[PDB]
Amino acid sequence: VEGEVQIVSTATQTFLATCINGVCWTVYHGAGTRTIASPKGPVIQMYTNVDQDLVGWPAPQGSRSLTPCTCGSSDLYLVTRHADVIPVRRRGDSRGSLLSPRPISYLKGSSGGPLLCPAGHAVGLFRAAVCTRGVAKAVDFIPVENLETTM
Amino acid sequence: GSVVIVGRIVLSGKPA
Repeated sequence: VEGEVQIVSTATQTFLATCINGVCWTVYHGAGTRTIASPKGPVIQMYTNVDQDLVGWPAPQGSRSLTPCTCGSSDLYLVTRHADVIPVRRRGDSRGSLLSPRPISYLKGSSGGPLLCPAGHAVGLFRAAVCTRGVAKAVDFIPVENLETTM
Repeated sequence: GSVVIVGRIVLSGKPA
């Protein structure tokens, strides 16, 4: 059984990575320039793009790549590090509004995770939560188009 | 330091 979404972890911080097109992607503000661990020693990032808050290593063992969205849809779903699914309406190229705002803690640690369209395909990586007073009401995300061109 | 994988999520819900 392979996973598309790996739950990763720095000494000082914990987030997610999403595997898309054979790359294991995640957020720069979490990984930095770090290497991803492997049973054969540290592996270096294939891609670093501090501009778009994006790094990518080769996909690890026990992973399955996600397919890039072509649905064009505006009804996304955010998957949290607890495997919760959060419906999000899309507002812009890289912005979307929760259908039911959750406490900020609910979305915590779930950046680098996928935003999926109705077909399950990747629309983007959850990048940062937009809060009013501790209540996440919307999210920033790196649209998958960015990943595809970064390659 | 280095990023380590501490768990995995399968979107399809597929059982082992």
